[PDB]
Amino acid sequence: GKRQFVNEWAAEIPGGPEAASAIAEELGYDLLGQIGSLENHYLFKHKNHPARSAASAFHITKRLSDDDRVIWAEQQYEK
Ligand code: NA
Ligand code: NA
Ligand code: NA
Repeated sequence: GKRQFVNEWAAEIPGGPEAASAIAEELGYDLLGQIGSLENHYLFKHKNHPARSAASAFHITKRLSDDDRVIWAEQQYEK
């Protein structure tokens, strides 16, 4: 069938793991850890957005991507 989005975001943060934790705190996420195919790819879990929704939360992605420490960000679909 079709998949819903989860309240988790992947992001590329070249500044590294300390920056990842600082970004999470500032923008309202828990850091989940490292993912992806590159070293400085991190997964975040938003502290307030619903765990599961059909909504594509483009506005949260834009806030994350708009931080200059974050060069790329992507809301994740559920598995
Ligand atoms: Na929901
Ligand atoms: Na950015
Ligand atoms: Na994106």
